[PDB]
Amino acid sequence: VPKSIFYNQVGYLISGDKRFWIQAHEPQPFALRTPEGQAVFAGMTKPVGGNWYVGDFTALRVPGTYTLTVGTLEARVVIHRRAYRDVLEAMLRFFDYQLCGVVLPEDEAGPWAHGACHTSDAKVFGTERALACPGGWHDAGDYGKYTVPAAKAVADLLLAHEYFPAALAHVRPMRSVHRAPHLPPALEVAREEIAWLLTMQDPATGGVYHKVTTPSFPPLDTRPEDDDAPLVLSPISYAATATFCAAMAHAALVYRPFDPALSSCCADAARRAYAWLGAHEMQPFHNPDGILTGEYGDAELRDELLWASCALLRMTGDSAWARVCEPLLDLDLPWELGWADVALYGVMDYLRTPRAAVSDDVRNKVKSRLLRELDALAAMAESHPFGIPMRDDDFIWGSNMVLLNRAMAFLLAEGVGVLHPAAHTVAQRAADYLFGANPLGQCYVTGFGQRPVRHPHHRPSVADDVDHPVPGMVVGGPNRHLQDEIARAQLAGRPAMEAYIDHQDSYSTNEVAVYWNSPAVFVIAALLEA
Ligand SMILES: OC[C@H]1CNC[C@@H](O)[C@@H]1O[C@@H]1O[C@H](CO)[C@@H](O[C@@H]2O[C@H](CO)[C@@H](O[C@@H]3O[C@H](CO)[C@@H](O)[C@H](O)[C@H]3O)[C@H](O)[C@H]2O)[C@H](O)[C@H]1O
Ligand SMILES: OC[C@H]1CNC[C@@H](O)[C@@H]1O[C@@H]1O[C@H](CO)[C@@H](O)[C@H](O)[C@H]1O
Ligand SMILES: [Ca+2]
Ligand SMILES: [Zn+2]
Repeated sequence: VPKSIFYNQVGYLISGDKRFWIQAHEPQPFALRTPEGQAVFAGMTKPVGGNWYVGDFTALRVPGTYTLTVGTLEARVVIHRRAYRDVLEAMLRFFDYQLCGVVLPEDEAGPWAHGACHTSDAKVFGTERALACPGGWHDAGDYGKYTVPAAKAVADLLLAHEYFPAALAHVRPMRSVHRAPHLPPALEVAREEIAWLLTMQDPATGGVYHKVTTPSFPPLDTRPEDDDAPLVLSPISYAATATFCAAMAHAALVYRPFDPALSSCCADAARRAYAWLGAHEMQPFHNPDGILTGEYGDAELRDELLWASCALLRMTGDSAWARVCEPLLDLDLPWELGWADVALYGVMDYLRTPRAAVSDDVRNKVKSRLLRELDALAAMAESHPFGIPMRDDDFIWGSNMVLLNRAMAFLLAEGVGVLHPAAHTVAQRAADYLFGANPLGQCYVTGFGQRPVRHPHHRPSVADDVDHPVPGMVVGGPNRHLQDEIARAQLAGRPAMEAYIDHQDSYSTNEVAVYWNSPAVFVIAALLEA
């Protein structure tokens, strides 16, 4: 914990909420000054609990770089029309930096450029059958490509395009690595993952392979193109087949006016996968023998079936699908945004389907539960000193994604008539927290803020002789369970929000992931929209 001002290190929007935090004993006056020193704003800090005081400077609407002074402390804050444009662009460019089997040239990727990796065909587990499944994204700090979390990352990017296309239109991905005519930014980027996902479906059965990885994780020092271990397609799984089905039905709808062929191919692939679900058992995935990579296991598969049924309900607009969706919507499943508990994606597809195709009674019950869920998140946010919908127990592996999915839920609800008054405050507080307004004064994104992430658990950043890591990567965040040797050694006894370390070996607090950047893209695009 530093003895300084805690603020949004990326910046503040002209029209947005503006807040800073300080550990204090009582109210203190504060001032905002031009870089010359002239005061433009003055106020008093106010208590918010657990040693924290806040200062609100929302009314300062003139853009510039300001010196914020409180007691003997000083901080440089930025107010701008589109303060989050650069970070949003970097967060979307992260997906292109994760591209597998693709040359990333220096003119696009700069020092983190590299040649095509993992170009070999993968062997289907326990057979001699080889299969080509190039492309898509390296999942995280490792080089595996896993179906289940890939579906969430795709769904998030598609949702961001559907909700905030104007905000996304102001950002540029690695345009020259993608096929012309160029699609809008979120669709341009997500098409790479959608194309790889299509190669993961078994043509014979419609089932989808759980993942393609090497048998084990290579050293942290491994460059993408030096990872030459043989690739293995882990068996087909119910969770991979269902999440694929839902992500494909969603892409079929979104790509309809942009890529008719992709849309038609996705729609067909979604139907063949749903046919596989009807004929197979809800069997949880477990790593086969000799496969030591990310399992992405899950004992609860009803939420994945809910998402697949609701996604096809919306894709087709066919009331016949509500027969399967509605009993699933009645279950006491958590309504979350993944990677393991995906029911809220299904709830959203159901609520976004024309009203005529569904039971009005079920629809109203669904909308009421969503409102009650948001009220509970709002109460958590009300009692938190940083105003984020989190409790100490929520600071688990990928706590930044836990937070961002919750900000996402408020924003998603606005498109389906559930207008919670706290939605925009939560979105702003989640961005503030991610960018430095937290007990560690840590900006949880590489290459941004005054205290960026400098040592992520990310193979290309470790391997290169740059580190200085790849920019725009959202790290997992504080995890109180101390799920790595570094976290256990350095973070024992520390509060839940301080359970983070910027060290390359801390995979449990300092790794990156495509499905951690994906809700960040959605949340940041929402704020930019205004
Ligand atoms: O780290 C990112 C990727 C890197 N690529 C490989 C891939 O396998 C890895 O994925 C991560 O792999 C991790 C290791 O299994 C998963 O970590 C688990 O993440 C879960 C939440 O998603 C944690 O579960 C929570 O833990 C608490 C008590 O143990 C409970 O209060 C919570 O109920 C529970 O959900 C588990 O402890 C935890 O081990 C992550 O979510 C998942 O993001
Ligand atoms: O840091 C490299 C490995 C160290 N010891 C065993 C492995 O589990 C480590 O690899 C990391 O494991 C985590 C899987 O649990 C994973 O989330 C990271 O992607 C791996 O690099
Ligand atoms: Ca599940
Ligand atoms: Zn690769």
